[PDB]
Amino acid sequence: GQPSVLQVVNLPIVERPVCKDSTRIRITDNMFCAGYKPDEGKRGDACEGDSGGPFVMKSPFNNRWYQMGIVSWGEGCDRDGKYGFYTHVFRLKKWIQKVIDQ
Amino acid sequence: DFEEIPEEYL
Amino acid sequence: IVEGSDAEIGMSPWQVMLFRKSPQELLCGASLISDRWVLTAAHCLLYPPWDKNFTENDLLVRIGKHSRTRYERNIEKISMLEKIYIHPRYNWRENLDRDIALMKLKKPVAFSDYIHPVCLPDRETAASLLQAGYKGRVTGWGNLKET
Amino acid sequence: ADCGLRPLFEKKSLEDKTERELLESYI
Ligand SMILES: N=C(N)N1CC=C(CCNC(=O)[C@@H]2C[C@@H]3CC[C@@H](O)C[C@@H]3N2C(=O)[C@@H](Cc2ccccc2)NC(=O)[C@H](O)Cc2ccccc2)C1
Ligand SMILES: *[C@@H]1O[C@H](CO)[C@@H](O)[C@H](O)[C@H]1NC(C)=O
Ligand code: NA
Ligand code: NA
Repeated sequence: GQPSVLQVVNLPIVERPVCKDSTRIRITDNMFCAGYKPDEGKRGDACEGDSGGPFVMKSPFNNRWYQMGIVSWGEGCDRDGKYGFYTHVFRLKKWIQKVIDQ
Repeated sequence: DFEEIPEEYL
Repeated sequence: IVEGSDAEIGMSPWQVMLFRKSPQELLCGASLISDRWVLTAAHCLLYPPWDKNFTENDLLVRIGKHSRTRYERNIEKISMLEKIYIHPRYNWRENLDRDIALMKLKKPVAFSDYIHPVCLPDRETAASLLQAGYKGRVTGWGNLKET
Repeated sequence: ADCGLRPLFEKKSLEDKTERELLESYI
């Protein structure tokens, strides 16, 4: 039930129309969803306890890791037809910079 | 089941 | 993480564990973005419907970890929080809109092979990488299964 | 200014076991 060490999983970003149609919760531009669709075969998803963690991507241009999202919510965990929703970090970057600049 | 952490960390 | 795999050592040096003091338990994951700032989800710190309203003194952040439960002596670093900042418009009433929060560490954390900050994207970075089909990576010490 | 570069990987020019999967998706 609980892992002994840090877990990792790579997941594809999903089209907005699909994210929206997978849930009853109102999606906003400050969110994005990721995960494999039922017919893709592969699985994987964040879950309870992962909350707050990072969704990162490695740039093929400068080879640095960037945090694009924060594990936020989801209906169940790794259910077919459902996806993981993440806070859109860039969309909220002005606030981030405002706080740090203090 | 978390191992105790040093007392210095409150 | 469900249907994932064991992370490699030093694979995610920006991964942070939000640790609850008492009872000593994992609270949430988080990320290191500088020597004194940690990013996490707002609902990890504040969620009135459940009467959750953590204050700086209720928790600690453990950085440089790999093992979930053990105290990784000579590897992990434990910091105390100076201040918590929750997005003023975080919508806990409805859909967790703007689910984001920052935590300033009391003292800067020393970087190492296991402790290093992640970058935050700029417009062009977000625009070019945040596209359907493109894959990102998620990490954490959460449930391996839904139930 | 060294954000995103892992001491045990990029800094040493070593790749982790699945980062290539991410690169491959960025078509
Ligand atoms: N990436 C994934 N999958 N995840 C999941 C968890 C995370 C990270 C953890 N984050 C969460 O758990 C957040 C916190 C939020 C407030 C406290 C509590 O009410 C649970 C609510 N969450 C959900 O995801 C809701 C959906 C929701 C979204 C927005 C506003 C209100 C509700 N899901 C469920 O309640 C059950 O999963 C439903 C359920 C499913 C199956 C069985 C019983 C009940 C990311
Ligand atoms: C959370 O608790 C703090 C400290 O007691 C208080 O100032 C703040 O108003 C509370 N917020 C909510 C939503 O309860
Ligand atoms: Na819908
Ligand atoms: Na799914």
